[PDB]
Amino acid sequence: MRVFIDEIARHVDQEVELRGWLYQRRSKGKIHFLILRDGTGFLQATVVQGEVPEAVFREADHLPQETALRVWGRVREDRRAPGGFELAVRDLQVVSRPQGEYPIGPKEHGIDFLMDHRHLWLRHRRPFAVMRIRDELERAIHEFFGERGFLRFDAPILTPSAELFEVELFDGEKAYLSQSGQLYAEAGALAFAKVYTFGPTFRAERSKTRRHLLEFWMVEPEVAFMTHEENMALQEELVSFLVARVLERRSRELEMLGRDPKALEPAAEGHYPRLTYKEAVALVNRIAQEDPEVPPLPYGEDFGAPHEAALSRRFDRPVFVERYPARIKAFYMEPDPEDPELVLNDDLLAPEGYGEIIGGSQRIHDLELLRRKIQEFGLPEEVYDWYLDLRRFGSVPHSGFGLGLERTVAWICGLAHVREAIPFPRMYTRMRP
Amino acid sequence: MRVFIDEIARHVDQEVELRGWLYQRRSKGKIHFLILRDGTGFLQATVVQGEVPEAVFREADHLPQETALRVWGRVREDRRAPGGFELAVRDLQVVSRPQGEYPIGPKEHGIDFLMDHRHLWLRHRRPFAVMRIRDELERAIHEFFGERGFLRFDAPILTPSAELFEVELFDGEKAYLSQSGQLYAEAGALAFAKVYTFGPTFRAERSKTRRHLLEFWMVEPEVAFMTHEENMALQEELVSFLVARVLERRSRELEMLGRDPKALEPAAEGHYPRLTYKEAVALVNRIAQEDPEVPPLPYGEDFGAPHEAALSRRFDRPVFVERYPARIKAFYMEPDPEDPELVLNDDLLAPEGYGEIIGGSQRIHDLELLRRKIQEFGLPEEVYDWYLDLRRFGSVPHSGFGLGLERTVAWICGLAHVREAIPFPRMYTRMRP
Ligand SMILES: Nc1ncnc2c1ncn2[C@@H]1O[C@H](COP(=O)(O)OP(=O)(O)OP(=O)(O)O)[C@@H](O)[C@H]1O
Ligand SMILES: Nc1ncnc2c1ncn2[C@@H]1O[C@H](COP(=O)(O)OP(=O)(O)OP(=O)(O)O)[C@@H](O)[C@H]1O
Ligand SMILES: [Mg+2]
Ligand SMILES: [Mg+2]
Ligand SMILES: [Mg+2]
Ligand SMILES: [Mg+2]
Ligand SMILES: [Mg+2]
Ligand SMILES: [Mg+2]
Repeated sequence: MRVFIDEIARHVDQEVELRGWLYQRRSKGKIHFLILRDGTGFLQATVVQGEVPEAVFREADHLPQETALRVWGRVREDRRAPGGFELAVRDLQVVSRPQGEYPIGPKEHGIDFLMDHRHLWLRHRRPFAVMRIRDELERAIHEFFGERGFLRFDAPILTPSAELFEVELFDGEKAYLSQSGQLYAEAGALAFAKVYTFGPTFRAERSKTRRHLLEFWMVEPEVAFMTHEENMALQEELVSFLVARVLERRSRELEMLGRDPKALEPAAEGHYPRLTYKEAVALVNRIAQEDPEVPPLPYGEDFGAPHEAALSRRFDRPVFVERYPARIKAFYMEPDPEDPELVLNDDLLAPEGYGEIIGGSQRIHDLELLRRKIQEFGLPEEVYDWYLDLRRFGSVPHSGFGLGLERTVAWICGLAHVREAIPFPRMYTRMRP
Repeated sequence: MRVFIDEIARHVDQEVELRGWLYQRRSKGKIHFLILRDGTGFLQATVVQGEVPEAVFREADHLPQETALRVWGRVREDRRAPGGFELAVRDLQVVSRPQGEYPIGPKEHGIDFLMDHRHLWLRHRRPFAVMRIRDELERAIHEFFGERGFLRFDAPILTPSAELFEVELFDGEKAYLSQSGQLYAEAGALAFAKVYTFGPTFRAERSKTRRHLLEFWMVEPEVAFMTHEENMALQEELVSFLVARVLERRSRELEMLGRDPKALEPAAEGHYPRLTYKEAVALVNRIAQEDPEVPPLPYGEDFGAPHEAALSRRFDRPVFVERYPARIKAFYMEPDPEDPELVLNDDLLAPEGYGEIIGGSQRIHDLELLRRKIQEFGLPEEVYDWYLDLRRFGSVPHSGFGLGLERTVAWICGLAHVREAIPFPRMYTRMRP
């Protein structure tokens, strides 16, 4: 029967067919050591002279990289093979040979070259591991919220009015690409108690930093009656579950990426530290004095990326920063009962310098307060009228957050740039392939 | 403990708290019959005079629609209540009262009014059922492909070049909203054997028909080494599994929509009929003679919606139509070995007049043939060069399809328009809220 390398350990000492591509070849006299990939993994396949037909052994002697082929053989249990298993080849059929030199040969390639050839580079071991860890998280997120009784609520991408990317529609009229679905999620929250969006979002960010895409995916849970304290608990619950799931089921992928499991274990176990904005600023300024490279943060200013980086390295797991000043936050955020100047909001910083992976807050449930803050921020009340209906009719305290998938993937996989954490990234100077 | 109506049957004869909104009130002398919604369902809650405080019984006597409230009480097991359970109220706390008349009152509303107030209308029973059946399918799709060992492969939305919606990027440069991710999925297929995208797609369709959105979601599986015959089998496997899952777990939702389960049962059981384009055209022309309202289809012309509608009503479950003429299909489709004029492609038509829910084909794996067809269709070879790399390096026969989520939801829920099958639809004359 045809099998995948994924489940090769099941079919020990058994006749199997593999369908895939030649990744690596090493012909030593009267034996070929192939490395096959079938899209589910990488496996050693030996073609010994005598055990195969001579016509087979000739093709295998001059068989280039990314040769599509079908392979028949018995699965041995070799201790000194990758993964602890190999295939003893009995017959081989070539399906396709490369037209030209395969661009991603056995050389050091620059990131630009690799990203230009991303459609091929995805076939290789490191991207392979990343996209599998990405898949694991996408499934895990669904299971997580599914069992909690949350309802997936796809927010719209095309948004009527309002930097943002604008879309030319019909007869001159224009729409904009969603930067966040939270406003719609709030409608869904009052409709279905506990919801979450899970679609793409688009920010026209001129940055070319290691944590910004023009196009990325954001999981945005929103729950009715849920408070700021509960918001952070749910955030902790999600991120710790996700990291645990990767450690449990994608340890082989982590190893391929050279990622130390012990870096992630604490994140999986929860008990995330909690700072206030005030305490966090103090700690940053304390670090800033110790290390001149870490810049200081004047109280009232927002956290730049180097502030978050330095702050996150002081802990072994994600850290919450809560209760920022109202003046540097969004209009919809509920103010702190004790301190009018603060808002009940939180960011979760991943460790090892990765910084913000989640951003959330409690939302205003009072009609006149929200109405008052709309004008204070100098926003047109017309465009947020449907948003105000959520305060006019059946208003309740509610909270939510947005989890960046690419950020979380980058952190968990230990990547240098978020672009590597999505099949085909879209940045300022990168729109291809 | 606080509970949801979702799981009310678990907490029989037990003290529970509910948090939600008042949907319906009926005050008959010395007893109030409330219908509560908490976002997970609808439950009867009785407020009898004597069993509650007098101050409570006063508020309940004049308590409008969409009053946010908290309710304490014991869950009785009343045979003559909705769902077979109710709540005997012991205490009640008002959280919020509507500012103004609730727009969606107990009147017949036009679809335009309802869609204008979609952010509120989602709270109501019929949309509630639709979005839950939508959620079920989104989870089910993930489970389906997850257990088959497929890898979710998010294709890009922003696409570099070439009716599409164009996006203004930076400094004059422009991109386009993806109409399909299949080209990228094919890259993922050769990278990961078996993949599927599950993101939004955008078509600038000037139609205002019951089955067209400007923005909708498409599940696009793609598998390496998979043939046209296997493609249809997988399509059958998916759609029959999804319909079965809805019958199994969302029968209560179907009942709320007034959807006859017996309409769907055959679709869940598989054994889908398979017509050729030729046979399908014959059958349409046979119907066309019988019924003057059904238009005829000259061989060679593409299927219009009324053709598909009439064809689909002649079967009790989805029907495959395969092997259309090459001249009216896309360049990437693999030609039929037997008949050069035909291509190995298929559409799956849902019954009851719903028509196409899936569209797929086998793909060309020969470099020169694909190169030849690119120029025949008059397409720039420059922009499809990365696509051609998939034929240059490690080419294999491969197939895939695209399943429209909103179409499938509309069919299963028995809706008159696809706009009702997505939280916030986007059509020609509909971009709000
Ligand atoms: N351009 C982007 N690329 C990738 N992920 C992003 C991007 N912008 C935001 N995110 C992710 O989405 C989450 C929620 O978005 P939010 O609006 O809170 O971010 P933000 O504060 O604007 O992020 P930053 O300040 O880092 O740009 C963030 O915590 C982050 O993980
Ligand atoms: N505008 C749309 N809104 C919602 N679903 C759509 C839309 N266009 C296509 N789909 C869905 O996506 C699937 C794959 O798209 P495909 O390009 O094959 O369809 P199509 O030929 O454009 O269909 P039609 O002729 O009905 O518009 C279809 O089978 C359908 O279920
Ligand atoms: Mg930002
Ligand atoms: Mg920030
Ligand atoms: Mg933030
Ligand atoms: Mg179309
Ligand atoms: Mg069609
Ligand atoms: Mg089609």
